[PDB]
Amino acid sequence: MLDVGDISSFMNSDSSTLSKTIQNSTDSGRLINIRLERLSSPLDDGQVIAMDKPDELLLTPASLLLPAQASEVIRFFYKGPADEKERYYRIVWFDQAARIGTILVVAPRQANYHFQYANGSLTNTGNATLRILAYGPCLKAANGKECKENYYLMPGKSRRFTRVDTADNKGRVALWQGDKFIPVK
Repeated sequence: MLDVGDISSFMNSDSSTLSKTIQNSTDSGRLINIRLERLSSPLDDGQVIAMDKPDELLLTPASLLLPAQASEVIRFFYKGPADEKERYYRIVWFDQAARIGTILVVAPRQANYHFQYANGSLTNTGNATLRILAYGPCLKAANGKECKENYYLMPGKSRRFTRVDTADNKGRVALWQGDKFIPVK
């Protein structure tokens, strides 16, 4: 396949622009087209919805010839409202030596980051998605000597960790509020 970088990218509230590097690691050059769709949500039961205006989210370049064993920067620009709402977009990449879909999250310009860790459950009690993670011993020793989990936690949703043993005092929880890393436990 083609290397697009992160499968979900985050434009945090102090930022309206973002770059992704794409690498073509094969002998062939490639004809890439790139397209954007807003989404009701980033989840599987989400659906494409309309941008309020066609300059809400723009990228360059939308077409390029990427030669063999070479990389290029694609830039993304947000010009929609600066409000308390988080927005979700799909980046659709067409590849010719494959149609791959990745996620862009525009965190609310008016961010209110909050969370609760109670009874082993993380709950997002703010208005912007959190990137949550645990690391430490495994719950089922069938899974091995070290365990980690990584998830996106949308506003209002909860998550228990199911691989890492967070009840053991060597099990750790932390999360990202935009660009700030917060040691939860």
